Amino acid sequence: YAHHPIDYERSTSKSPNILRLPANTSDPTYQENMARMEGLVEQLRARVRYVQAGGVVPEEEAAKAGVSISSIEADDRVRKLHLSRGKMLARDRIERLIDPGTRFLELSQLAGWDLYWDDKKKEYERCYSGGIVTGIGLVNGVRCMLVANDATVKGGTYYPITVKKHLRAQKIAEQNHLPCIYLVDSGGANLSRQDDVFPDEQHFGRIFYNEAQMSIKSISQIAVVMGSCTAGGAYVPAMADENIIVARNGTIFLGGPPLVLAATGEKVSSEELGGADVHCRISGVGDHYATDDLHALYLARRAVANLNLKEHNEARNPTDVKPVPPLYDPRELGGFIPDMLSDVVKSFDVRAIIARIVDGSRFDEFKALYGNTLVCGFARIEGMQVGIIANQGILYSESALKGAHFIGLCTQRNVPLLFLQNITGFMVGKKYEEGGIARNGARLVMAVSSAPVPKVTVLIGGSYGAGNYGMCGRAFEPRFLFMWPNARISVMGGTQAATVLTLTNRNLKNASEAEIAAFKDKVKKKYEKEGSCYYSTARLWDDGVIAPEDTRVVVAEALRATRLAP
Amino acid sequence: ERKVEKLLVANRGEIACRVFRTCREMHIRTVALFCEAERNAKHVAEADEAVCIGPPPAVNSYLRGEHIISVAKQLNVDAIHPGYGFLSENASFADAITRSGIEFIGPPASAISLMGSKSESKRIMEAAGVPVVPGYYGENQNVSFLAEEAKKVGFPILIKAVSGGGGKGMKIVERPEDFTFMLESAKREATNFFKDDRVILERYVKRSRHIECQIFFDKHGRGVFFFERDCSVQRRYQKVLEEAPAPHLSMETRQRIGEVALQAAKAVGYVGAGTVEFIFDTSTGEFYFMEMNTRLQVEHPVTEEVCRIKGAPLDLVKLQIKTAMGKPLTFSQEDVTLVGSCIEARVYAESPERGFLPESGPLTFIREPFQGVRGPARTRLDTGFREGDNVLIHYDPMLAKVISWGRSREEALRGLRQALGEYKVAGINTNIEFLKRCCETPEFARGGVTTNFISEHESQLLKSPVVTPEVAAMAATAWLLNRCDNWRGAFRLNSDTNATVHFYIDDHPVEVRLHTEGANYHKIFFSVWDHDGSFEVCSGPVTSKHRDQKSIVNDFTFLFENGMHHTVLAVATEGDVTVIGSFGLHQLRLLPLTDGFGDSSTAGGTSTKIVSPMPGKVSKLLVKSGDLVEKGQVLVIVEAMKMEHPVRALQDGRVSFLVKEGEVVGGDHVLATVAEEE
Amino acid sequence: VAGINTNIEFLKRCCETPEFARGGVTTNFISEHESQLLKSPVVTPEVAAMAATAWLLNRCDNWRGAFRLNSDTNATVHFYIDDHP
Ligand SMILES: O=CCCCC[C@@H]1SC[C@@H]2NC(=O)N[C@@H]21
Repeated sequence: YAHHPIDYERSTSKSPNILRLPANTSDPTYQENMARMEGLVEQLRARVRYVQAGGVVPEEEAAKAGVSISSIEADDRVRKLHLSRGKMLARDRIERLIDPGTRFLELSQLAGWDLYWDDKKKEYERCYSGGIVTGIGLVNGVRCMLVANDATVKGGTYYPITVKKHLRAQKIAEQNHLPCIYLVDSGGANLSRQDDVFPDEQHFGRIFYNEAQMSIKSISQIAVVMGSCTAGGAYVPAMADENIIVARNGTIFLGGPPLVLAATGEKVSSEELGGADVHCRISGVGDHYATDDLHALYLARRAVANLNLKEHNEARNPTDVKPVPPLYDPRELGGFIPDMLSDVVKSFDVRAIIARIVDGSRFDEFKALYGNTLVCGFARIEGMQVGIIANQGILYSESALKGAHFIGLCTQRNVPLLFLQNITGFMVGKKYEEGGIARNGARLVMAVSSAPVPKVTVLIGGSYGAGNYGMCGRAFEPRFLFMWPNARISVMGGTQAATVLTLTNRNLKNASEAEIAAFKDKVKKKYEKEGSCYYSTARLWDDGVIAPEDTRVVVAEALRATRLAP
Repeated sequence: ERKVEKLLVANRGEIACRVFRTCREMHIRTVALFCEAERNAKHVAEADEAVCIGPPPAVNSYLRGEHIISVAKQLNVDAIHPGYGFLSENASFADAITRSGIEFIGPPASAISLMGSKSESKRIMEAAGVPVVPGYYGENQNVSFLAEEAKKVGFPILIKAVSGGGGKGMKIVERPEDFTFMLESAKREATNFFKDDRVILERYVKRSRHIECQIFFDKHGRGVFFFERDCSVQRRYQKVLEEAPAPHLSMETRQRIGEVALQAAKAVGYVGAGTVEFIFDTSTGEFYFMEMNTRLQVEHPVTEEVCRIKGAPLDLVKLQIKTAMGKPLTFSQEDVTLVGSCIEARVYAESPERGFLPESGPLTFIREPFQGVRGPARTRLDTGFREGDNVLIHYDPMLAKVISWGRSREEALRGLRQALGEYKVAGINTNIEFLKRCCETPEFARGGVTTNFISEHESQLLKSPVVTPEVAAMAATAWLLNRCDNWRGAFRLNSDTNATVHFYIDDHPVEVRLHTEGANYHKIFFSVWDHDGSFEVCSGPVTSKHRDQKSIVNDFTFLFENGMHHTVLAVATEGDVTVIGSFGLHQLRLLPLTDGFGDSSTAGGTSTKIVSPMPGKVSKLLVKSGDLVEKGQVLVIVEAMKMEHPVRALQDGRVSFLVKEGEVVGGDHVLATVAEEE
Repeated sequence: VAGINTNIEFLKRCCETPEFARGGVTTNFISEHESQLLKSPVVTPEVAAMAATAWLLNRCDNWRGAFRLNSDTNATVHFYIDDHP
């Protein structure tokens, strides 16, 4: 009918239905939300600074961070003493190591935030980081995993949060075939929590297991020995394609200098006990002997160069690309996010978020009239086709069917998946249970777990209960996890668990007010005591923590990380 | 005297580049000024340093005179030239510049303030003794007073009224000895137009032609009037085309125009360059003062072509800097002699077919006329824009000025014709076609045109060439090829190709069909408006693969069967196809075909809309009943165990509520009927 | 000219301040005014800003595509002006 184009015009124009046009009006509601978000990011963006240069914050105005006041002078004294030795006490080794003008990720940050409670009731162990810093680095045109042991040995070298971080880094590198670089500085072991860190599985032995399984798959790895690595820490220099020992302060020992005493205590110099022995000794241990920190870093870079990965990365990830920005300003991402601590769940939207994040502000909807709860479709993220699952409302059987169908197509055509978690939302109606809802949930989870597609999840907010099993979860092998500040990970019910557990717990009929004070308030305190900031990341649950505004850049880092894969 | 090494400019545009250029010859520094952005503009690429001033609105930019003065003081500027517009006429700014110690370029503040009010200015000229036609004498105290001064103060009778342009009291009563009709006419004018009963009498002129002499003065009491000018042609008080040598003007008169002009300028006191404007009636043969401007005009380079001083080319801006230098003149009124004739025309980025409304858009391709000497004529073009620039809506629409100096008027007018034709711009409609129409058919080559000359010939003008069916053929072909490989590598079986283009010419859609026979991409045909023919087409290099807003600009060749051949540079976009060639310029709008492609739902939506589940308890409805809902806002929010679960209906049309807040409703209830707006 | 230091700054200094526009200069005219001459404009702190920025960009993608977490970027340049870093 008076309409005869050739699909384009209708396409390739600034007026295709594919795009999205949710324009906000900045009203009170927007302000209430936008403002809060701002109230939910300032310190997130801040604590980072405090742990960075940990314990030395000369401004002394860090009231925006709820961190307790710490003895700045002690940390400054320790840093001065350490830097007088001739080694750089910072993450400086990293940004010296990575090529200028390139990107970085800082995979796990704020690790071990106020984790352990000391004997002093008001004092926690001052683990500003997990004892290491981990991030994806691009060296000499080669993408690599960077792990650096921090010089914080006051509490002890490695904790249940340190070895877990190291093992997570090793698993990520092995999955993605990114070579690792380890910067080694250790105080040995922790002889206090040794039962928690040495024996059992997924412990310090699995590091040695991984450093051999990698070299089986011919994924070369490199370690730099800046200081002592004793107590089983001396095997990494031994199990290494290339290793670096600094001329003066680089030391490697299987038995400590105190250990020779009380067992043939003919004590001699710490150099002769296994440290950097530049005298043409009989031992052929340690590939590189470098006179200075810069010399060692330079030789590490030079060894990284001769791996032939530059051609493969350059072919797989195009270095010269034209950035395509979204149609709407990314600062608006905080506004559509609702507020917090609201008796009844507030309202929420997804279209706006996806239209703000994706390229050209576009989307490819599958069936949206049907199973209106769940959202699935294709997209574009900086030159790469992506699939997104974002959740909105209370799940039905049909939503699970649609999810299974989408995941089937994505696995069929080798399209990566992105997850945006939300509430559990399993209806409890008797008719729904009689309609085989459990079978359809199983249909969804089977497809989720069976998918060989790389998978990344990011918390939008309100991910509580067994609903994440429908979409995705840490136990379903997501190659990366990141989080927004307004996140709560809890039991099958965030608010309802309060009501349900109020009924069935040794409660007399009378004393109703005192009981609800003792029951409902207490369970609310329990189920929102956990949050994005503490229960997560600090314990390497969903290790990555980010800002809602800069999500697309992070996801693009992740996707470039997962295309060197076999 | 005071040395000058730094020059400051206020305004932007053609004047900025002009002031900047001569400056190079005097070997003086330059400074540029620009609004938000506006940094790619040419003038800033011509100066030595440029400073951003602030927000686009003229209140925010180029009007903060105090901020400009403070910035100039920080730069230790020597001189400032305001130019025309913005702070061109503001005595406070000039006084502040004088207090700061910077040499202001132009008249003193006293002259500007005095000429700001018309009443005090005309008072000054009346005291000076210059023939001035006043606007009023007293009031209508007595009806016999009208007969008393009718033959006294002003024999020509201008009855009119105290105010209002109706003027039915005039009756065009040019006959003196009128006493029984003038009073009746005035009394019938008073009816339904009472206003104030005071009536003013003046001289009435049948014809009007505008004259404006130029003048120059140092600060050491010495000056010399430049040659006269004509501004008869103007539409809606906007200058269109002007001539420095007033054709049909006796030499003796020229001389006298000067003596009158010098008297007025001396009386008020004046320094620098300025222009006195007159009003003239051919029938009376006398000139009467109308207004003067204490500011450099835009028409300065025009009068220059008809005046030489000591046999050397004259530069008007040069002297103004030398006047600011404090040096005295070197020539009397005599050293200046006229030589030849010249004409000028202004091009405006407006649409003649429309209500002369300015348009803003990127400048795709700008042809530049030959600005060199040849034959018996000199033709020049001055433009304040270049390729890749974009017109700003805040500024006035002004592209370039074209001037044709010659030894005789004929040569000058003829020269322009060809030049006006040659200059070409693609991207925005212009009045260039209008000006050429103003030059060909009107027999104003004689030289006699009145102030209202444009008004009567409006029927004759506003006319453009008819788009021949052939023009569609080249225009249609370019859009395909300048977009894709249509007709390139095409192939079918036992058949022949076909591809069609729809043009929305005027308010009627136009369809053109193109097809081929044989194995030839070369041999092509056409059928538009039931007219069929054949032609061949050979393209050029392929350019602009990115096909951005500028899209593709390529030359084309078309060999039609009859025998002709054509060359066409086509910058085609989805919105329109522009073809420039010997035919001229024509832009053909492509039939628009867009209408929410997807969301095209005419469903009635009678019932069972935004139904809520069993728990119900609707509340906090934020939509008004009977208001259009195309975007999917939250029509109703129902709560089921803290489940807001907003429905978010996207059905277009107004929504009618049958429920109220706080009312518990049953499962799948008809909360509202979302129906098409009827 | 860029690439080698020249005396062009000297000649301009010889032309501006010395009042030799009068036209009377002796054979030893250069000898007495050596204190006045041999003078060049002072490098303002702004000049370092454009000069420092160019070296990065005119060498690599510094500040191009850069990104960190909950922080902001930083990059420094060291100039050996005169004998003082
Ligand atoms: O409309 C009424 C049904 C409410 C369903 C609430 C769902 S069922 C599973 C999950 N656990 C809760 O406590 N609430 C949600």
